[PDB]
Amino acid sequence: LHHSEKKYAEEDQVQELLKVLNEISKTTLTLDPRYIWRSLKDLSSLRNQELLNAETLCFTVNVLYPDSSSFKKNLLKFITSNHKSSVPGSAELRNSYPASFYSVNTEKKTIEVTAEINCFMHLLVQLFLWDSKELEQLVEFNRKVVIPNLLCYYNLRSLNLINAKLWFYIYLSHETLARSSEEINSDNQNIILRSTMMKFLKIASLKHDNETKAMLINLILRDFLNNGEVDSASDFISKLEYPHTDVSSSLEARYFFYLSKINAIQLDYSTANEYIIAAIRKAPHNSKSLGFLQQSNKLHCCIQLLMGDIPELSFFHQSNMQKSLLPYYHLTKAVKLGDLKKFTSTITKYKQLLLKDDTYQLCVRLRSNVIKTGIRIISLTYKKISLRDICLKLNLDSEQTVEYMVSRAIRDGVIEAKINHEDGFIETTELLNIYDSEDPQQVFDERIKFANQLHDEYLVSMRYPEDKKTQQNEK
Amino acid sequence: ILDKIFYGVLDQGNGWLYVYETPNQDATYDSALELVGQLNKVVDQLFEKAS
Amino acid sequence: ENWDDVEVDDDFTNELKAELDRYKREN
Amino acid sequence: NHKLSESDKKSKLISLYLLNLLSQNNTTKFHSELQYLDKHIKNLEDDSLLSYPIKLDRWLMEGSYQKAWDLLQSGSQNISEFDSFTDILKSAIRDEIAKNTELSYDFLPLSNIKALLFFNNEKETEKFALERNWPIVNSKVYFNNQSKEKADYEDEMMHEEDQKTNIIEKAMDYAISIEN
Amino acid sequence: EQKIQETELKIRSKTENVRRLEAQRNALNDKVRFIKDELRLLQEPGSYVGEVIKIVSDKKVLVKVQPEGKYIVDVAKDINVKDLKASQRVCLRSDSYMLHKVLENKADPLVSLMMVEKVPDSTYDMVGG
Amino acid sequence: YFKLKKLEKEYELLTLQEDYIKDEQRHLKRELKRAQEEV
Amino acid sequence: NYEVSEKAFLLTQSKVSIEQRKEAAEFVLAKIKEEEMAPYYKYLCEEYLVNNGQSDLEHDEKSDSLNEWIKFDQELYNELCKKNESKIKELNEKIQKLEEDDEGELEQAQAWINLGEYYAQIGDKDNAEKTLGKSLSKAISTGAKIDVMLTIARLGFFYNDQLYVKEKLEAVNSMIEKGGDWERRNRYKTYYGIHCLAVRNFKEAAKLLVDSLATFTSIELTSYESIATYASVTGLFTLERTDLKSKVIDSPELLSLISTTAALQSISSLTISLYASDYASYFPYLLETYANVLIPCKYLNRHADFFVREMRRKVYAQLLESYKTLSLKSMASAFGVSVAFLDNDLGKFIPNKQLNCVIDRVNGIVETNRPDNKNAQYHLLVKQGDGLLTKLQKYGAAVR
Repeated sequence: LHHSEKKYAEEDQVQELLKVLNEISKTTLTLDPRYIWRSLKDLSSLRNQELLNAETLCFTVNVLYPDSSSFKKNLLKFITSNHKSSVPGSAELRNSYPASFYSVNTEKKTIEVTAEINCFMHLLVQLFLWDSKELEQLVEFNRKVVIPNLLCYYNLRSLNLINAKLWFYIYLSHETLARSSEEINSDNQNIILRSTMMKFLKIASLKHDNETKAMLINLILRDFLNNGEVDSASDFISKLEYPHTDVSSSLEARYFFYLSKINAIQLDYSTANEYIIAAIRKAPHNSKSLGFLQQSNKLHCCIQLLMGDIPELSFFHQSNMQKSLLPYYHLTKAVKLGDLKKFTSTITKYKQLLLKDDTYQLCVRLRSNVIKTGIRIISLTYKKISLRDICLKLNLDSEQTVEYMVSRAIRDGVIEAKINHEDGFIETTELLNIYDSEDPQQVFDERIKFANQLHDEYLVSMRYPEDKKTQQNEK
Repeated sequence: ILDKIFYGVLDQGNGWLYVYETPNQDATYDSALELVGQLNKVVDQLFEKAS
Repeated sequence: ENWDDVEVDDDFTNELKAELDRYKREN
Repeated sequence: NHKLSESDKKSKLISLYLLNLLSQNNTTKFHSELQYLDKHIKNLEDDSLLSYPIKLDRWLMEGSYQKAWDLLQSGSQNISEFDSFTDILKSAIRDEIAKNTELSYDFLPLSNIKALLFFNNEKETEKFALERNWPIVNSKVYFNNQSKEKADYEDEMMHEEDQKTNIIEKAMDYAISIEN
Repeated sequence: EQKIQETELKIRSKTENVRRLEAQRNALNDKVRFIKDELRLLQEPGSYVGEVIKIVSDKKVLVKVQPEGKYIVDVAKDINVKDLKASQRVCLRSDSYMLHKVLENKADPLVSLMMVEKVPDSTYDMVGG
Repeated sequence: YFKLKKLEKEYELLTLQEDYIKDEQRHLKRELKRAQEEV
Repeated sequence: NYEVSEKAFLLTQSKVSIEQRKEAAEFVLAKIKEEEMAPYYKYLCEEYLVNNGQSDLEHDEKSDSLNEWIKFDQELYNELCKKNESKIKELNEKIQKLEEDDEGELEQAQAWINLGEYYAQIGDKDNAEKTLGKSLSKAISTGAKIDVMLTIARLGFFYNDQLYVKEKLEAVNSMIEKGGDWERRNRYKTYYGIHCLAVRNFKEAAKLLVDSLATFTSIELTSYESIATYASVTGLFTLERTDLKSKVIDSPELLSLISTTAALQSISSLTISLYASDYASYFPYLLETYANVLIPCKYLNRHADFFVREMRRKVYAQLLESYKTLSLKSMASAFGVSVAFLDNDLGKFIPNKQLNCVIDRVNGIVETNRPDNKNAQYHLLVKQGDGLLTKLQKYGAAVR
């Protein structure tokens, strides 16, 4: 029964391993193994549940084990395994073949098979851990082994993509351990993890690997959010080492998502407004990306309300995610109408929900934005309005209070008006008629730059796949 | 005024008449707006059959 | 649905009939 | 994260650091650490030490100086430990007030500005007029709204005179790149 | 090998630009050879116009020219006589006088007046009473 | 050391073919003017 | 069936005129009982779910209607099924004999024509859609496929389907050659005009329901007085004052309806007050029309105040071009408008850039800004220009 179960799943794993083995042996092609590894994550997730854990036991028996002798026993010890007589030395798939990792040349140590085996061995370990959700000692045991192994290898062009996806599981397993249970050992454990990120990033800077650095930057910027250091994030993004060429679309959306939250504390939303919009256009619409589209839209509504301008109202109802976007609608309504008591009761009921996404602090600063937006609304209605006429609307305190809040709104060039105290009314200095100025000419220059930007990229993207069809023989 | 026979504007406060009527300019708005509506339907047929 | 169906109206209901009060009294 | 540190001097030194960022007008670290603390509710509201710089910065950009100036003078905690920063914080406000009267007012009387600057004498207001070179007419202070040479940085973007020449250069350069 | 690793990225981007600009150059290069070689095609006498009538076992087709009479020429070596039938307009070379290709068939109307209409528009619901 | 310097010369050979095609594509447009107009 | 679904939704929301609640409650229990539709008496409970002023009394005693019981029972259900099961036995008996004979394409198509109307009158929705698939292969001429479009339109008016019904409406009307046939173009001015009310069009609907022929009587579906009522709805938006005095006021089609039924107060009272630009008489006709026209109709009350906001900004724009500077107290005493309600009316438009107006509260006067400017026209091209470049960049990177 259990004998035929191990031969079926292992043959499918070797069949996929032999495909990428001959691709890296001929010259240098870095895109051939990458296409299979994308589907390998989905195929292995469903395959690990079937036939239990016995598919990876004989895989260690097949290939020679440099480090893996005691790693499979410690993984099966936590589950209190039963002895099926799976002891190595029974199932042999090698049988002295060149593609089978011939044993005699391997045992004599005249050839090195460890490069394409041991590096691939760590990949299958992290896949089974994410399915069973194992924590505590099993997380630290794997992280301690991989770090010296990566420093011993030279990290060739094809070797940089093997561990590129392993860093995502290292950071994920460490964060889920701290949120589940907090202790004093978890704090000092992250200290070593912060040093390991910078040591490997410096090595990958020489190879200029596009996918490797794309995964690191996403994990490094996210670690600064929990650590709470802006100087580490500000100096990191100043180098601009992130390639835009071969990185995946899912990795691009995560990059622009961090720049929106970093620039949000600098009180400059001009650049941050583009990063949050570009992150949505680069994020897939599938179900696996719904978690990112949910968090990205929550930040988009908060950026516009902090700019003094009301965002698009139809964005809530047209989308199907508005169930979680309902609290943000009451925030926009309270700022636009200008009611002081409505804003206090708005954030009170949802105060518990605003703590998870850490957007409650941005909601506290909306208290002043209620008046900032209310002044712009009443200014467009009345070009010349008296001093006591505004207090009768928003129910402000005194007449001197409303007079000094308008002078602050013109600091950034929002209202663009003047206050005449001798006459007793506030007059708007904006006559429009900007068609006679040079201001629209500056915006029109960027539209030509944006049009010709995609023209050069059009020749690069379309012509590249036609290179292989010329050399290949056709009928 | 509302019949668009002669474009003008009155003043009921002081009982006067100001300047209103001004001509238009083509190849700017009306000509460009009609092109946006046509190009919007054409681009919808590009990515539809491209995938 | 730009600036219309999202906020609805929520006005000009009982205040419209109340306008005829000042029209038929002060006049 | 360390939950075993409890002392009266811990919350005081952190509060003094937030007033130091507002003294130099630092928008980087002042708007950041508010979300990086352990308690984002009790320590930022019920605690008067950490909420002291928050209410000042929130009311500074709000534009209401009536209730904002009360915390810098008649406040409870500004006597001993917070008094060191009251010199620059009150100086940073009057520097903004001087710049607000230039754009939004052509001329203003000396009697009405006395209440905004919170001065007890009319000669105290005229003392800063000679240092800042304010045109003074009878019973009024004139503001000509004098600017500086060009603007900011990043040459050939909204900087020097005759910007239309560079605009023409943008049309010529990117047009040749169409064929390239 | 630190200097080689810094220049290691030049094995691809430089190879791509040679391959990317190859067919892009060959697109304009082929147009140069096609136009210069068109002189031999323009000076060519061209071909006649005829229709297929009948065939024989000698692989010779009877081509009926519309202005001229009927001629018996040799079929092309690419096709055979099994795919050719009567009332089929084909091509006849002017030089070697042989078959070139097939143009079209004979139109549905024949002789003087020929009325052929399949599935008319008249139905039972269109005629009342 | 011998095989390391061989890769440096291969980069120059790719440059010789790259710089010539970039110059040839602009000169092919001049031959098209002498072609379609003459024929 | 008659009117499809109207009387069922008359009891949904009624602000005034409580006497209409009794008439609407007696009609829903009459036609449904007289017709053969079994299930449409059951849907009365599902239509009023989560609504104010429900006419269904089960767990909610707040019903204000005189007839509070719409609830489905087994007394009427058993009576309707006996008539439905008896006729389907006779229809399936005669049609089955024609299927085995297979004589002509008329008897095969006409067999499903009577069924397409029958399955709609017995309460079968999805079962009636399968009958169109069999009649499609049995279609003879282009007119045979038109009856399929009617079945899609008739069955689509119950739930107001704007997707499959609206798309298949223009497909049958086009096909190969459109032409001026009365079985397509005339139905295009009616069925398509109904879907424009649910999507808030008011532009293309004004080019059909307003300017058209003098009859368009669909009997069971719509009547002449029903279609003529919506002529003043979409006609006050796209059509300017030039077309209001021709295709609305002086149009002979609406002249006979005013002298017949004067209770509409829409095509007459609203058009005369708007043409005269007199706000004094324009105000009292807004509440009378909103109550007796917009609220009872199903395709109107869904808009209601949304459509009222468009009528008010129309008269404010006409008077804006009639003067430059005017005192607020002068206009208040002229057209009979209150000062307190004047600030709330102009506060829902000016900040939205709907109308450009300047008001000086020191002297209590209103000014007139520039209605059309060159820069205001280019600002609309910014969103339209960037809106196109967004699709070209987003969809261009998706396919690569």
